[PDB]
Amino acid sequence: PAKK
Amino acid sequence: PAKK
Amino acid sequence: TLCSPTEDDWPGMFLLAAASFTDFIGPESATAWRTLVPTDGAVVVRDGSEVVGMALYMDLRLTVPGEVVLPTAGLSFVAVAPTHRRRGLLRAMCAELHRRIADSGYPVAALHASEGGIYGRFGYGPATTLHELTVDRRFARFHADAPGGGSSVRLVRPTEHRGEFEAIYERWRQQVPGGLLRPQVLWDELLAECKAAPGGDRESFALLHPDGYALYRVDRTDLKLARVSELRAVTADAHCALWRALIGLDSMERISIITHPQDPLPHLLTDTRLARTTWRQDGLWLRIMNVPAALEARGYAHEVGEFSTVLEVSDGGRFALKIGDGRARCTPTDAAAEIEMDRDVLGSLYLGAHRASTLAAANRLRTKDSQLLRRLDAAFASDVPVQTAFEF
Amino acid sequence: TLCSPTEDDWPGMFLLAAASFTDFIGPESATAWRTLVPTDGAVVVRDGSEVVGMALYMDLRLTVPGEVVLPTAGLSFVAVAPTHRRRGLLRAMCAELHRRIADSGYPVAALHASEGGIYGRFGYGPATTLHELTVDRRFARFHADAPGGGSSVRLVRPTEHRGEFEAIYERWRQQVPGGLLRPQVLWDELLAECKAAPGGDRESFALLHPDGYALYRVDRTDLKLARVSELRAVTADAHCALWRALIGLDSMERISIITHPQDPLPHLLTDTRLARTTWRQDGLWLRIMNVPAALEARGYAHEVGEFSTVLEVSDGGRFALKIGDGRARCTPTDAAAEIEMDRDVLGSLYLGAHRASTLAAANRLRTKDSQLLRRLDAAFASDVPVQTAFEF
Amino acid sequence: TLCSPTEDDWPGMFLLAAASFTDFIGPESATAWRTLVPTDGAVVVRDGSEVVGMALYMDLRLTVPGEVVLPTAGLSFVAVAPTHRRRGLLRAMCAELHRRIADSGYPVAALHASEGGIYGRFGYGPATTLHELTVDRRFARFHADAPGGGSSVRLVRPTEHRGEFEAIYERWRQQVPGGLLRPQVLWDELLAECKAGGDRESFALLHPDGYALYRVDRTDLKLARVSELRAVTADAHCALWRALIGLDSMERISIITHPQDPLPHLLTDTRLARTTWRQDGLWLRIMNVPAALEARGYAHEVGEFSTVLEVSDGGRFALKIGDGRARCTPTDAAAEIEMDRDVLGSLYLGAHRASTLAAANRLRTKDSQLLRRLDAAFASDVPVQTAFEF
Amino acid sequence: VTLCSPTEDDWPGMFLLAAASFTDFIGPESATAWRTLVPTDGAVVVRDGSEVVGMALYMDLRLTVPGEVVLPTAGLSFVAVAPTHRRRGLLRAMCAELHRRIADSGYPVAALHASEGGIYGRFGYGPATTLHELTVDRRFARFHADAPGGGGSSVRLVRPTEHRGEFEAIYERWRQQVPGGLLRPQVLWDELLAECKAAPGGDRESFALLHPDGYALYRVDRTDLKLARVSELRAVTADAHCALWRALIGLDSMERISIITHPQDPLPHLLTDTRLARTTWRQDGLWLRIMNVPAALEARGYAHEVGEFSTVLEVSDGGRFALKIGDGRARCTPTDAAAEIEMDRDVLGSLYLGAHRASTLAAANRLRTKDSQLLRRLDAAFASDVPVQTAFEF
Repeated sequence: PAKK
Repeated sequence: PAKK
Repeated sequence: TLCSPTEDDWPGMFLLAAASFTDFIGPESATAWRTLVPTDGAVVVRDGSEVVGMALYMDLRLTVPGEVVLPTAGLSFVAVAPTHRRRGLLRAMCAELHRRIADSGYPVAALHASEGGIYGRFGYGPATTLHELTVDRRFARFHADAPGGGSSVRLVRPTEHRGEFEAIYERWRQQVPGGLLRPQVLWDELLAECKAAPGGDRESFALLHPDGYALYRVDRTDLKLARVSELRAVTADAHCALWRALIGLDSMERISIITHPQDPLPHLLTDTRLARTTWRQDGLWLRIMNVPAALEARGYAHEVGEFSTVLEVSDGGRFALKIGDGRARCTPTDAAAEIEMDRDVLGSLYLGAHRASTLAAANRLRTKDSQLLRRLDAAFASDVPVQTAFEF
Repeated sequence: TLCSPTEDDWPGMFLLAAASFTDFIGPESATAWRTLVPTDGAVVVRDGSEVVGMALYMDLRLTVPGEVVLPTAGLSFVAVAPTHRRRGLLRAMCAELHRRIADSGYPVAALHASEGGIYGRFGYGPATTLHELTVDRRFARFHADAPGGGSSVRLVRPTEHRGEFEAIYERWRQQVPGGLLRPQVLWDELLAECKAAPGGDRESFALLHPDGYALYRVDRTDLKLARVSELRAVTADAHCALWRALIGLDSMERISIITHPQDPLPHLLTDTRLARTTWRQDGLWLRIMNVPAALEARGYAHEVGEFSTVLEVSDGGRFALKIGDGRARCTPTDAAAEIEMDRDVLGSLYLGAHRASTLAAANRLRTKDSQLLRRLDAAFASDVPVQTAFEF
Repeated sequence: TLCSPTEDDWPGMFLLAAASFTDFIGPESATAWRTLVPTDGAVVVRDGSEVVGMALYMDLRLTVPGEVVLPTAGLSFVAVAPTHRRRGLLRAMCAELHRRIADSGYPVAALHASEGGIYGRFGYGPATTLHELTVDRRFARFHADAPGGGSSVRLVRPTEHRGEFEAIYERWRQQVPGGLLRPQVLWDELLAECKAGGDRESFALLHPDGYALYRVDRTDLKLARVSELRAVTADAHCALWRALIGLDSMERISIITHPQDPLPHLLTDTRLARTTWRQDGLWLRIMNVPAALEARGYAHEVGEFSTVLEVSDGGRFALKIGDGRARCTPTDAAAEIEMDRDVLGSLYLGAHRASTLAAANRLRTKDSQLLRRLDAAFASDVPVQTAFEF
Repeated sequence: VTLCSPTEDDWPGMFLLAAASFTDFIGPESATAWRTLVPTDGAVVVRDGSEVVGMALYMDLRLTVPGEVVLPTAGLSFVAVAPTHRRRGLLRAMCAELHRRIADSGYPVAALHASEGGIYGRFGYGPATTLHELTVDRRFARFHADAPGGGGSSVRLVRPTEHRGEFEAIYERWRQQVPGGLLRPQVLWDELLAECKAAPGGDRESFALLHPDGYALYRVDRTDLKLARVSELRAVTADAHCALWRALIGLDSMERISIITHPQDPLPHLLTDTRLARTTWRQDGLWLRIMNVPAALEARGYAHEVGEFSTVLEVSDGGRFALKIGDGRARCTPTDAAAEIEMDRDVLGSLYLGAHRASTLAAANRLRTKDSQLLRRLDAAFASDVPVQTAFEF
């Protein structure tokens, strides 16, 4: 769900 | 693996 | 009319079975399992005439925590014809059998479920968890910390080494909660499954260790998959060594097994994620028949402190419970309840698969004292992880 | 050469990101998350020139058992270019950052993994479990025992009710182990995801309760599936009421959610099996930086008795540990070890996801006294079930 | 709780719509569709506040056998919030609209179903039948008997030839049982959809007596979905299919059409036109039983007969049919035929035979000759088609 | 390459051709049973020069047609050309000879089941019946209040082989009162009840649901363990039909029940949700070719509902016939008078049982006529009161  |  | 079947009723029963169960072992196989059914341990419903409903229990021996072995009525072969459905036949049959189970002094009764929504009402709760792990064995490299970084494991024909599998399994079931005694007639049938079937299942192979074994075979559709049907390990050495061997099958891409949530295989590898959990489902279902006999016989955690309470089973009386020094005294009472639950909820708790806090959060067991809730989790927790023996 | 990036290095970093991460939020989004990175909390490796490797930690606040909140370095954005692979760049980058994390006084550091086989060597162990439940809502009938047999749940546009979701989540994270503080910049980005994307994701809807909420949307390929992205529940009432509403979506066949192993939803229904577990995976990974600071700060079970021991971290010193009355005193020592484990194994234990007996059975933590093994299971067990907050 | 929506309630209704319907047209489009809903044609249920239940009917004009045009209440946009379901909200809303629809003087009401099991209790029966044909066009060769074996069909951009589709459709809907009038706001919304990351560009095959609106499918790039084929003459129908089978790019052509479509018989292999999918289309509730039966045309072939028809909770009537007309007048005399209100809906357009319904006991009668006569009388000369979803 | 009727030595070679040309080839043992239905000179073979490279034959069948009338029928089957001798003229030569014999033998109609829908039109065969697969998701299936038999149920679960007599009596009644119905001789009942046992790793065991006035043969699908395929559902009364479906829908083990039935099956209207009975497949069933037009049209029953009317009908390359339908029967004799109605021989085949309307065929231009009132009367007349069904594949 986010960033990496 | 068996019966029912 | 409802009654115990005569010899003549068995032909009819097998027809109903064949129409009801797609995995129906067959008339000749079922005759072996019918030796495990005790006198008046089976009921039929005739049409006023042909059989239209049936059920039975077998005489099993379930191992429970603290290595104690209870007699258990193994509910099986339960069916109602599509013509006589929604008519009261299952309710009348599942009572009566429970009358006979309770009269014969079985503290517990157990089953494996065809649908998870039928059995809760009759006081059966999910007691063990099945847990399919599938390993891509091309990437599976073991941890430095794993045991055994000559090999004691052997690749053999399962039928040629029956007696060694019995001795290993007998050890296994006695120490592991959820273990079942496997009588001679069930080994007869298991070793008969190992042979190559005509245009169906492939040939079974065995990996044999002194403290353990694995039964496996290549999947019929997926030729690069090896389905491990049964891994019995008494030591951690055996467990590791058997999986080292299984991952050594250079033919296969994947190895799959139906095992338990605390199987240590992911921690044996460098990458924990390579042992993907592909399928979860409820295994063994328990209905506690005699509440104080079942609870007293079970072992409990020494670690938790001494504590007393009063437990109510919904339409199943009310019981004083004192747990301390890893054992419980449980007696009937009319004193007020501190904890309330349906009979199935006690089943789920009993082998320690499901926590009482999780069940309480769903309002399936009610209690006011939160400190008493935490003590149930700790007390009913199992030291040895819970496993599922075999389907019946 | 290895160094802290200047402003000029960010363009380059975003290129590497875009080439490395398929789910790369994007240059403008990432600028929001870059406010969470502290001064000298990010490292780059230049080619003697263009950037060829990077890594960083963000300043998070992890809730641990006993409702205590530790500062946590959130490892993220870690990549090495395919041109400079297998060259020592990750090892040099993952040290240094750990030097900076330890120098800034973070008792713990945490991450989410892209592969499960890369992180174990750097002292990161799986600390939470992700657990996808998929419910066929056409059959889902609730248990009589479930709460709420007017409705307090509301169907609303998520963007119109930001402040209510913050207050609910702030409550949630503080009481649940594994909870993370969600700063304002992350809500900015979360509510920006709710809007309908041009030919991609559909519009998000919200089910709002005073004690909880659910964020969900219909899946792009499977129109009969509703993917619940985020369910935050502070009371059991909210949890039940939110799922009553979700199962009331008469449009859908299936409702799926990524939740935790002790989610009580299966026990809310008549048929436990209708809430099929479709996917298991490791969520949050922990590396304990300061062992006594981390263990002392954590809460422990009152239920287990008082006990003392000496714990060795493989290349990470050796510590006296006394646990009693639900709290621990942990100090460095040269005394002999009764328990030995790699640094990652302590991570897995810390939030109470993985039992020490399971890890010991894999020989990942070694100890002679079996009674000391059982006491670790009980002590490190979490009262409140462990949950995974959000990916970073 | 139950009351007609004000101007402030529509923001709430579209939130309920978008949550209830994945294929929700959107706020901008739903405002155009709202011009067909009359004053006091919609109801809302508010929580007491936010709207948690809705329903409405549109003013439609449905074409029935004998080329007769009936005013018709087009039920749509019916939705109950997932929080307030199983709570009598739908039942309350439906009864109020049927009160309004009846008192307004509509002989029939109609709708398109999201599920088949909900609507039978409210008096609605499946009237038309949807029928998807999929032709493997690589093997498609026309019969020697096929009409028209320079071409009169042109390949065109749909937005450039609106007036021609209106003219062709207006002809079509007037002469076919199941045909609906299409007002200007639905042509606006149809020609808005033609322009192209999702759906591909829609093209048109234009004949003077027919048209075909088609587009290539987003996933299957070797399939062309004919969204709408309207043909007035047989020459048009065949000329349009020759052109469709002309599409070299595609392997398959698919269309949602009716059971009596003559495409199989146009080809040398009838089996090449595979009926992939079948479903009910338009559902009918007859509001006024005598008004509906007398307005309808019947088969001339059947000789005159007189009977007594009862609808379960909808009156008893002396039914005299003869010379392709019916008289339907009140009576207390012994009933010869009995059925629920939805059963008549399914008979009305002539898709379902009364024999088939009688075999499932949905209509009871002890006279088998009367059963045969009903089949023959209620059968539609022109085959029954489905106009458009609303 | 010479065409001739096969001797006893030629059948081994025919079975080689069969096995190569038909994946679903019943086998030598079964084919020898079916061959009892092939009369003297019912078969023809083509040899290279030696070995057989082409074959065709017909069986002595009895087809029920509207008004419960049973016509002798030539069941065309076993038709195959070797892959080495295609696009040569062999099939044309063989089918020309059989139709010559069928005509001399006095069959009013010939009939077959197709392997492709584009081969048989040019030999005068048109699709006469329609096959219709319904698939009920029985978990959601709930019966309507109006449905019959909503006390003890009259349906019994039985082994098919144990109650042979009961299925023969029911089927014999069924086929006589239903259009498209075929006589099932003993040899076919032998082969049908031989199939119902369990096979070695192949088809699963068949079971039966028996009613006094109806029966249902079903078995679980080998790949889909949650699907029961109903191979054959014969029911005389409407009570028998519903009772059998209540039992089928009572199969708690299964998710879905499928059946190959006919378009006017009242099953969907038996449920509260008609849409649950999903028609998953639709194909042409029995194909007919009218051999003798007067004997065929006169022998059939017609709708009483339409009034009396007369016309002249031309079959493209098969003469021309005056026709007079009225009061259920019809008179038809050959004539030279100008045709009012024209059609190819296969189009008469399709109309005959009443599956396809003349309006539909006319809209396609497969039959031509100027008088639209005559067109409306054709539909009405040729339409069947009792719905058309498909008996068994041959």
